[PDB]
Amino acid sequence: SLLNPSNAPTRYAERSVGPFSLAAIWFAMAIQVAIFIAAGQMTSSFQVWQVIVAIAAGCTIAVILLFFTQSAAIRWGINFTVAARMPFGIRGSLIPITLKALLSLFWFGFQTWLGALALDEITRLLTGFTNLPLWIVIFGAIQVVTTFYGITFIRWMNVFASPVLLAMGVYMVYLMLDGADVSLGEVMSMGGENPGMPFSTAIMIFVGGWIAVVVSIHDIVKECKVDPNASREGQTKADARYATAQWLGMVPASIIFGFIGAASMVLVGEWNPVIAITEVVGGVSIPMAILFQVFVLLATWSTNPAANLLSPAYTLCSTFPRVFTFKTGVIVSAVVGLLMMPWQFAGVLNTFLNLLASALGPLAGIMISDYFLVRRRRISLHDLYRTKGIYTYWRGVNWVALAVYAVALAVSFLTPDLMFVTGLIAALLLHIPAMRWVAKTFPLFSEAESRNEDYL
Ligand SMILES: O=C1NC(=O)[C@H](Cc2c[nH]c3ccccc23)N1
Ligand code: NA
Repeated sequence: SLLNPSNAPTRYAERSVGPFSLAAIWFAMAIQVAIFIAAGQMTSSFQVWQVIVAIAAGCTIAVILLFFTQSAAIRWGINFTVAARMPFGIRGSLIPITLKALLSLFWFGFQTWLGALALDEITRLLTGFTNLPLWIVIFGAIQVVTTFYGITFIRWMNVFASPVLLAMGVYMVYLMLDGADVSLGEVMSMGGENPGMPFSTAIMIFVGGWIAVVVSIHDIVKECKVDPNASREGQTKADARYATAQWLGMVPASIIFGFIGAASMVLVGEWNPVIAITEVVGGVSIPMAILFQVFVLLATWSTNPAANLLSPAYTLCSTFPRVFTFKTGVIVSAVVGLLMMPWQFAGVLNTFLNLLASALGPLAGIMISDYFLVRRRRISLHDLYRTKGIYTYWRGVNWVALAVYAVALAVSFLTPDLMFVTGLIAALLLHIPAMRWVAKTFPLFSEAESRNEDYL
């Protein structure tokens, strides 16, 4: 048996996130340094308005993906890590999940770094003392302790950060434009003086940004509010209402701040607004500096925990259920995370983001397909928490599913600028015959699936 209180499905009465709250989480979750860089570097290949469009487009495909990847977690309250057990093995799932927990972990140490940079700047702008690693640890630690409070903290922290972050951001655009004596419309076409990159791969970069979160949203949305006595059409509007809430959360947030990163690049040659505003205005007071850094910190805190630390936590406490608990998995994830020292990753994000999409495109495709197409939303919680059942396949691993992943990954390389969308579509479609084959050896349903409601 693999069940423990932390890795257990989330009971209807325990659920706490409705549609407004999820929008309020996503809005603050999208406001984070990294998109300055991405949208900034994009000004190299396109002008600002197109970048904004590549952002809105990439945001929209992500949401279309969310509508599907979130449906089982909302309805059944389950983990990502737990949910992967279905198509891949009970243990075989650990392979893609380890890939993904690693990715997830990589982002955590990265943003902790950016956060640390911020706190260290506030202090050295007061005390001149400029030790970074200590502020690294201290921040990693603080996140761990606020993450102990799971989604309860996340949800309260993001509702108050959101408008503040929204305001700090709208202010930023006024200060730049003003101090440079430029209208909004003028800046809207200042970029793109070195074309070469296709616009599709631009969209693919901003999708590649959130692919990890989208593919494992479970860990957030297993906390969402559901009415168990809906219907097919009421369950679908529920899905659509949530997906819509995520759209209104990540789009308007990441457009304003994507634009800020782009504007910085194009006005002054740097994606970082500290520099761009400092120059254009010719220095700023120590308060107003400290301020900016308070922003960065507030913008990191609203993204890192929820987006980067939750899912490996749940991976530990759900694979080693008597060894780890949520809180302990949080401690082990933030330590490994920082010990990956990701701040030394050479290159630029864009290509990394191009890496992230074509690497998880089939994973999202296989999960959407197994649950929606193969099984028809008809799942067995019982067997998900037991070493030997209908999801055990060949001694814990479903090799045919690991094959479909490879194959789809291959075909993906035949269309480099759309890698992700072919690999998703390929994995999606192949899972069907592959699964109609595996179904001749192993059963797709179980009697114990009638105990589903016992869990809830
Ligand atoms: O899956 C992810 N977890 C993270 O922290 C990053 C977030 C992230 C990094 N770069 C971006 C550019 C645009 C939008 C989001 C991002 N991606
Ligand atoms: Na944030």
